[PDB]
Amino acid sequence: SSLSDQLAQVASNNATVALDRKRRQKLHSASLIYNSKTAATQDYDFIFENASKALEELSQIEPKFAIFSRTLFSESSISLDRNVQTKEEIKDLDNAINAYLLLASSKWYLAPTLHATEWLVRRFQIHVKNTEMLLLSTLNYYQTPVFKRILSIIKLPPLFNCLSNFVRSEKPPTALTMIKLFNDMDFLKLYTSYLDQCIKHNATYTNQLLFTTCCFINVVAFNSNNDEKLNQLVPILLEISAKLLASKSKDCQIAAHTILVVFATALPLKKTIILAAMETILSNLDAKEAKHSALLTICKLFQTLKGQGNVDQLPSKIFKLFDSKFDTVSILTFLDKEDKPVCDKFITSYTRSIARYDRSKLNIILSLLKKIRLERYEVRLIITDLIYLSEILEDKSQLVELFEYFISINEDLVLKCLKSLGL
Amino acid sequence: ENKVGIYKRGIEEHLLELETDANVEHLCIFGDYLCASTDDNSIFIYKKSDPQDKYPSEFYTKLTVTEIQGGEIVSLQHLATYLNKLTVVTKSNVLLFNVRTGKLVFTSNEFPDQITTAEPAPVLDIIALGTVTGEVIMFNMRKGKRIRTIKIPQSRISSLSFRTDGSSHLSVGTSSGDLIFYDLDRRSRIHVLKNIHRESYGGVTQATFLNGQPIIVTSGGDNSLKEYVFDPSLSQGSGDVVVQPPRYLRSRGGHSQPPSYIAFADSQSHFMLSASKDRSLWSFSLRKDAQSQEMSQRLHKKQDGGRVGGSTIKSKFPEIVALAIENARIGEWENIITAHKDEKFARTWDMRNKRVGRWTFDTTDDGFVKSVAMSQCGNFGFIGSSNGSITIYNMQSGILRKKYKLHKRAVTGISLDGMNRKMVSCGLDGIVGFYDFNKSTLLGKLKLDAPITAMVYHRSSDLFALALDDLSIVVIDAVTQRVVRQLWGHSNRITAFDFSPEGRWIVSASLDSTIRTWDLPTGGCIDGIIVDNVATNVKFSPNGDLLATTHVTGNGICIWTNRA
Amino acid sequence: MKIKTIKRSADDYVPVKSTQESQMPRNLNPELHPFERAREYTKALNATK
Amino acid sequence: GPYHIKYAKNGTHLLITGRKGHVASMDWRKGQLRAELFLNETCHSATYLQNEQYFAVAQKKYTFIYDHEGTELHRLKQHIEARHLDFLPYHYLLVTAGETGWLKYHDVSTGQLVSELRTKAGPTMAMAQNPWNAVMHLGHSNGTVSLWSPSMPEPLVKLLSARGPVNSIAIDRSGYYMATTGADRSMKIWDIRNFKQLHSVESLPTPGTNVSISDTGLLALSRGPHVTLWKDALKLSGDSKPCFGSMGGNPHRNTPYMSHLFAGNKVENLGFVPFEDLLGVGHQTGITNLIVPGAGEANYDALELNPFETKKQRQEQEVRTLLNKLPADTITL
Amino acid sequence: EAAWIDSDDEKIKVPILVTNKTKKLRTSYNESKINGVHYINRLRSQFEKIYPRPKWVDDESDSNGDINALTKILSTTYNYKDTLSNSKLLPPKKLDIVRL
Amino acid sequence: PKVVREAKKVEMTEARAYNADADTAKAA
RNA sequence: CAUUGGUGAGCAGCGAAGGAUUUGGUGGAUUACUAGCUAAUAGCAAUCUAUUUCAAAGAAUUCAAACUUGGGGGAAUGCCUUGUUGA
Repeated sequence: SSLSDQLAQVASNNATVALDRKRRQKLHSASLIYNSKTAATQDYDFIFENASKALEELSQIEPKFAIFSRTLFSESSISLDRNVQTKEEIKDLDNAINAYLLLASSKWYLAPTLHATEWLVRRFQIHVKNTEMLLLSTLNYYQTPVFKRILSIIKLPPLFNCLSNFVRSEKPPTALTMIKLFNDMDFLKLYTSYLDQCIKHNATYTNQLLFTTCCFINVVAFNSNNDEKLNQLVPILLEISAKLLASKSKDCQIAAHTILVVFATALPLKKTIILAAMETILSNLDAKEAKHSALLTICKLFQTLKGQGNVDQLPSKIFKLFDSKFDTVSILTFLDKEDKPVCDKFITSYTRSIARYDRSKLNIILSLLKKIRLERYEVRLIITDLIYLSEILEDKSQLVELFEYFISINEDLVLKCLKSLGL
Repeated sequence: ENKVGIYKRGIEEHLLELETDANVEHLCIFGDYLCASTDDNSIFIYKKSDPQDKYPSEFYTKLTVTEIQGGEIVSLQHLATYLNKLTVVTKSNVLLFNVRTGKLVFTSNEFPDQITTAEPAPVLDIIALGTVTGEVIMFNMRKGKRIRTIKIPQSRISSLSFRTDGSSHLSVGTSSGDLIFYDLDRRSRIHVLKNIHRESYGGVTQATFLNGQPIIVTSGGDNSLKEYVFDPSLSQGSGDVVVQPPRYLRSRGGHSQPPSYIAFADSQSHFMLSASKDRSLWSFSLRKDAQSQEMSQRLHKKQDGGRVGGSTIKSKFPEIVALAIENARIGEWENIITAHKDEKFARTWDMRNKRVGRWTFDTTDDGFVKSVAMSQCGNFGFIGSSNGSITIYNMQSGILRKKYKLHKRAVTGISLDGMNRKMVSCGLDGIVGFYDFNKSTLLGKLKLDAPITAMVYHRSSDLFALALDDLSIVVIDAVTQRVVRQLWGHSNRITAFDFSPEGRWIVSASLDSTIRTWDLPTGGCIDGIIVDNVATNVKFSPNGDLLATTHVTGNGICIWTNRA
Repeated sequence: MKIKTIKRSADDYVPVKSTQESQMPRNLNPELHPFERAREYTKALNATK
Repeated sequence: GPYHIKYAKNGTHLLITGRKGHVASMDWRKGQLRAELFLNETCHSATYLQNEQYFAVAQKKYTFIYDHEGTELHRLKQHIEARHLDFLPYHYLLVTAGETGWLKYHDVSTGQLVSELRTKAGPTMAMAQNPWNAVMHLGHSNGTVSLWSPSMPEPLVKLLSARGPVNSIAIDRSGYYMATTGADRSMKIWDIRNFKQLHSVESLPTPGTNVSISDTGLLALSRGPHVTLWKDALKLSGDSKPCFGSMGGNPHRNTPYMSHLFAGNKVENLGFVPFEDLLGVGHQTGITNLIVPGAGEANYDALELNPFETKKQRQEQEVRTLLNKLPADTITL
Repeated sequence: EAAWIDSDDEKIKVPILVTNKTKKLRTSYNESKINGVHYINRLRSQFEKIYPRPKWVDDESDSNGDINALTKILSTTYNYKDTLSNSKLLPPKKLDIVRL
Repeated sequence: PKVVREAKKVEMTEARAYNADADTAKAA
């Protein structure tokens, strides 16, 4: 290409080395707390003094910073120059800094974290050498003056072009612009990689998890038009939902329930896909609040399924696991709740599964039908399954009670099913 | 068929005839050995004579695979770091043959599917096996155990390739037109290129990553070869997780279906136009086979103001059954007029921009355009419909001027003199009609016996020729206005014919699979070729040198030269 | 193979504070400082003028 | 066209010239472009004369002197048809040797042609300055190298190096060893104090097109697309003679210390960077910095030449060197 | 461990210094012929020098409801929004209409 | 501004491959 | 009364799951298609080095050389040419 273009790549390669006193003044003048004048005045002993003090405070608050006190906050780390070490030691230094940013992501409303990361910024040059993890870690704080300072310092990557508009201004970046930033696709690949690493290191928290599920919901809402853009949004968001559900924290499980319910009401998904999601939900469902949320989302998925074989029986292992996680008293309390969220298709599949598999809880079936107003095709299918079960299994007084209840309410439909099969 | 030729720079430097009659099916070279498997499961191994020599020459041995050892041979591979081993993969299992001694060494556990492809992986001992369901088996050979199993559902796998750039990707090209890229470390599918080649012409028949480049060359059966790149990632730290999808890079192509109408597009014999039944008009090059664009069917924005009414699903035009081109006004307005199958109008095309023009030319009596012609000066286009009418449109502004109602059957030929003086038409009522054109009168009306199916006008001698339906070519002088020659001898329908560039021969290809060269002065047939396949177009060069013909099957254009 | 090239720390040759002055390294080597007598003759002549 | 590399004396700027008109003066390390000129006349060479700030390029007929921004300052009516430029940096003298068989020294601070010297032997085929001595070794088409000085209108000393034309010469920094390759596929290592040739490699399997010697005694030779480097070749001991192979691993032979080749190219010139350990090779397509470990010397001197240099430091030293320049009649052997 | 053994492969003995590839393959400056097993071991290491060894063979081997069901289903299918319902329902906000 | 997706010129670097004509060897 | 002047509000007409203008990038062509590297009658292309050497051949204008200068005057000191003294 052109000589200015090749020289531009050469400059961005040697972007951080201080080949002269003017570049040194500029590079050492960019800072998180101190302004230009004092940041160009002071020195590494000053910055490291404040760093060691603030890290003592941070280790007292949360005890995991002792390892960075061993490696990233030592006097040999005063002495070592990042731009001279080989690529292997560069890679290990980057692993150390990425692990620190994952830990101190959740503590950024704190002058200790501000001072410790001041030392990282003005010794190891994270703010130009690896800004991706810096922005992703401190992305949920997006109104705050800490994010304003981070923006005014960072040279922005390719993917953060909206923030390249908002850099060094007065107003914060707005929620619609964060919706743009997430609405790109390669950004979502990057961010789901970041969250998978975050879950595997087991340091998530409620504010960040709220923020990321809100951005995901708004991405699905913005792409509600394009069936094609939704269909290529499917694997990313449902993979992060799978990992978020495989997590151990009830917070991650509720956030995955939120992503699942909004994406399955925005896209009419396959029956096997819905049943597999239900299986993972129930297979890791542990806590009580997550149990409530999981029942709500299972009802919503089974409802938003609309198609052929809509209301068929739950299969063997899925029904077994579902009863083991939600025995009958829980679902009966959910049904005599007074909010009354619509769940008729899930209930009908539940009763058909009980009729084929368990063949014991028919009084429970009667209580379900007494508490729920089913639709006509669901009543017809339940009646047909009960006719088959009466003709195969030995006749029982609970089955007589069920048919007496039908003849009390909606006898002519029973006459129609008997006319289809029988006398 | 039965032999293996060893070429260098196009020239057959050695021949290797096998000692059977069964056709050769597969072929794998490695080392000093050449392994050629004919179709009845017997592999012929040939050896280099001297270990300095360049190609295998001598018979060495004849291995065989009976039914109790394997099915029909699917592929012949060689893996690296295998001394004298030939991996023969059949429809049921994978075999290793020692080729020097000639002794089998291993037989894998039989796969419960049918194997269609094999491919040696760039790691040791590993071969990938594509089946007829959606399965790619990563199979080891040191142990003989299926390392991995990757499922494509509802497809047949047709071509496998690995990546050797520094990223661990795989490319699975299916027999439906699709090409799917996997990352083997994360067990992911990076992407899927949909419908790159036609499903109806095999799908993807070969896909190859070049050796160390992020460039995949994929060739189909629809007369096309493409190659795509993997642009590097847009992230800094992540890298291999945010993979850009593969974008397009170079490609060559031709016609998929056989060609319908050809035409020499200038007097240098540089360019051919070729319109074909896959509805595509190409501009092939007779000098350099990388100068040959496809002419673009991308419409122009109207000069009235309304909106052009069509489908919002873009499509190609109907197939082309007539073409006229005139280079007198090129680069100023349109100079091609094309007549499409079962439409009521013609299109203008522009050979400068290789695009459509902005005018379409109607017939105005509910008739299909049956024939077209252009003036020599490049100003006028004559459209002869299928109800007799001749409409005369100006080509700069594409505006209607005249209409000549002499025929009442269709008009199967129009032409204008080089002086814009006289104008001939010929039509299915067996009628030739000689009009004036500077006046607007009728000069004469000749009636022949049969209907008339084609007319060719040689302007330098003012002789035109009419292909009739009593199977003859009637040569008529246009000035003195009578038949001068009547060439007899074809035994079936006359498909196509054309004049010599000086007016001395008529070359006529006909549906009895023949091509006859008649001489106009002495009147007799001076040459006759019999072809294996019926010839549907014949065109002399505007220069003297080339003949171009095209047949019923075959997606190309046969070029012949002049011993004369 | 023991590859080792010339690596310089900008921390050593360009100081961190703006106010501090720069290290001026010196390397006495007569090949590196060529014109002894000519340079001293011109300094003596400029001193007399 | 095929480019041509010059580095500054600090080793902090790079001046490239292409055979068509492309002349670029760039910072090479922070990736700046100081001045780019699309001269259309075929340009032959160029030197940064005293700073990054002024450079002289040789053009189709006349040498031109440009500012730090491409502002053309002078054209030299007296420097007709030059192919070789140089700059004696303590003496402030631009030396131009041409196709006219003449050799001209032009004092660039005053503006004055110090000397015109008539080389008899016709168009000059190579040129290199002895830095420690500041005496110009030209290399003629006869095979003779000639040591020249701007006071004597006669060559100080003529040495018959090779049979047929001299192709390229290069003198060590310490002023003791000259390497000269000639188009009879030959390469001589000469000693300059007392003028006794040390050892003479006789059949290079292509003529040598360029030679250069580093600040560590590394000797780099380019004979086509190939670049080769011998370490400790410039000694006086008869087993230090450069070879291409150790027959049976004979430990006396001097096999090459480093090798590279530019597969489709043909290298125009080459030059080690002053204070890093690299050589810049300027070839038909562009510019490439080869990483050669022991090549450059590590610990410089700030009173002489700074890689790290403020503008204020720069201009103060420019005045100091103007004040302490040496007269051109103090150039002896 | 392996599953087959080749007696002539252990029998064979090959030169090295007759080609430049195998001249790369040698070890000492006095060896000039090497038998088959040491030959194939050196070739195997040289293949490793050309193509480095990847994780997907180094670590992975394919050998109560689980939590990998959603990932397995997503890995199997390629079209998520189902079309083979044919529900006798009508899809909202996206009309399937043709002109006649 | 949305993310600038823009393709840059590709350049075939050199390759390294294998040689089955060393992989095959003759008898004693 | 006109505007062959601008800015807007509506029709008639054209009219298949939209339409119009501007714009960044990359690919193919712009001359008429015989494959890459090198030390080259071959070799390499996963390498040229623990054959990379020896033998042979190879030395005019006894230095002819700016064919290369904006116009006029000059040229102390330089440089060129010619003669002279002294070694």
